[PDB]
Amino acid sequence: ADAESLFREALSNKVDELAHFLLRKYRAKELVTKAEMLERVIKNYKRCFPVIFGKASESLKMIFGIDVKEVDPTSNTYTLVTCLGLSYDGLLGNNQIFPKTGLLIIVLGTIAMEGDSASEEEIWEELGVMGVYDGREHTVYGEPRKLLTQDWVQENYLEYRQVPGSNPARYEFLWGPRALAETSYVKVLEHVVRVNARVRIAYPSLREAALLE
Amino acid sequence: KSEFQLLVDQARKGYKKIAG
Repeated sequence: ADAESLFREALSNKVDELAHFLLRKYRAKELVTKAEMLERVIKNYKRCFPVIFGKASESLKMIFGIDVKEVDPTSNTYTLVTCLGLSYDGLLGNNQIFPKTGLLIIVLGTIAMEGDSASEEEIWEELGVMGVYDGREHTVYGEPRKLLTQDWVQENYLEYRQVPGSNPARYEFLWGPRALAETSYVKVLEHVVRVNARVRIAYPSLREAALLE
Repeated sequence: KSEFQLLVDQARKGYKKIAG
């Protein structure tokens, strides 16, 4: 209804649009330049690039675990790589759209925050805050139980065992050998602290966007 | 509001719970 409201929605839609554009660039295993984004995604909002690209970069990092890192400063060329140097992204078999690295990092970070292991109850507690629920197929992440107890176990990122001496049965999660080799408790906890402490980028109003121009 | 916006806000909440 309002002009400033339709402008914020236009910028918010570009973040969505640029985020999916960068995701397509990652799956295609290609580089991306600033000029490519200015021409193919935000042609009519070029001077808002820092805000749009910043919001889209952070969303790829938090949701899918992809880093958008500048390769060459003078060329404004960026590469798309998994966070924390993990060699897994879940783009395999029939899952060829959405990387699962982001959720794995959130699970790995939940376990490291708890110490040597996290029980099943508090893994489901943490996931429930993101709308992820046992036995329910999330639109992006998929079904989590299979991800936790089959995929990531067989990939050796996680261990899923019963608590020693339980009555009745009780399960917990641990870092598998691959997680310990590719990253560490310290690097993952630091990543969580950096993500959570990043100052949010504000959408510029029409007036502030006019000062940019 | 948007489906993508909610996905960002929910991931944000996941990182806040771990950090706490």
